[PDB]
Amino acid sequence: LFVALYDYQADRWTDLSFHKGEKFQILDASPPGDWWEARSLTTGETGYIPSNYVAPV
Amino acid sequence: IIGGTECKPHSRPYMAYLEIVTPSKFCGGFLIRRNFVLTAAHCAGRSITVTLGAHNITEEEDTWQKLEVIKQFRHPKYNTSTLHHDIMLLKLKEKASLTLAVGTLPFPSNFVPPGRMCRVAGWGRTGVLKPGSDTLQEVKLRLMDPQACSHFRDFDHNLQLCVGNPRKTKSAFKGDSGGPLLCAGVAQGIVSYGRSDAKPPAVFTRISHYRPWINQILQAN
Repeated sequence: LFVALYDYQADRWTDLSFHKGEKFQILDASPPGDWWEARSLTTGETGYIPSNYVAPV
Repeated sequence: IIGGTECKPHSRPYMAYLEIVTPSKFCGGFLIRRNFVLTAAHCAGRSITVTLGAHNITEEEDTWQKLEVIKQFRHPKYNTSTLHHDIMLLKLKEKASLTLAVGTLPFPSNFVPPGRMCRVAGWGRTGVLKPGSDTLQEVKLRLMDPQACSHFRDFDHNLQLCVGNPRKTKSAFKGDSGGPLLCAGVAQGIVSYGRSDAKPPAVFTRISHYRPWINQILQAN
C-alpha cells in the first residue's frame, strides 16, 4: 500500500492526479512500464501512476 | 463521448458495455464474434461483466444481455508508459443470441490513412467535468496527420491512430475506452487514451496492426 511524496497532475486521462501524502491501493502492477494501476485512498479513484513517484508505508 | 449526440437506440448493436472490478470500473468494447468482445488492455480486471443490447445503461431493457467474461486475452506487448498495444480480447462465458439490438461486427476475410472521417460510440463522459453518459452517445471524428499526436508520449503511427480535429471539441473521452472507431462501417481503432483536458486528438489503437494476434486467438479458442 503506497503513499505520495510529491503533488502530481497527470497528462493522460488514464492516469490519476494526486497530492503529497495521498495514499494508494495498487491494482495491476504486472504490466511492463514505469506505471502501476492504483486506487486513490483519498478520492477512491482508479488509474495509472508513476512508480518512482509513490512510496509504501 | 464529448460533443456527440445520443444514438438511435440499438442502432449500434455491437456496442459492448464493460463492468470491471479489481473497486469497480467501466469501459466500452465491441462484439466481433458471438463469444468475443474486443476492448483495450487498460480495462483488464479481476472480473468483468458485459452488458449488450443497451442504449440507456441505467434502464434495464429486455434487449439486454449480461455475460460473464470467463477469459481475458491482454496483449502481451502491452506497456503502461507508452500505452502501446492497448488491445485486449475477451471470451464470453456464453455465445450471445443474435437479435436486432445485439449483433456482431465482423472483420473482412489495409493500413488506413489520415483524411477520412470516422465514428466512435460510448457511455463515457460528455465533458471533462461531467459524469458518464446514461445513454450511448456517438460522434464523427477525422483521421489526422500523426504529427498532430506528436506530443503524445511515444506516438507510433504504425500502432496508433490520431483521431479528432484539434479545431473542434468533438472527441472521445474517459470511459469511452475500448470502444470501436468505425471507419465507413469498419472497425479500425479502439479508443485508448488522450489528454486530461480533453483536447483532441486522442490516441486510438490501430486495429490493422494487431489483426494477426487477433486471428490467432479466435482460432486457437
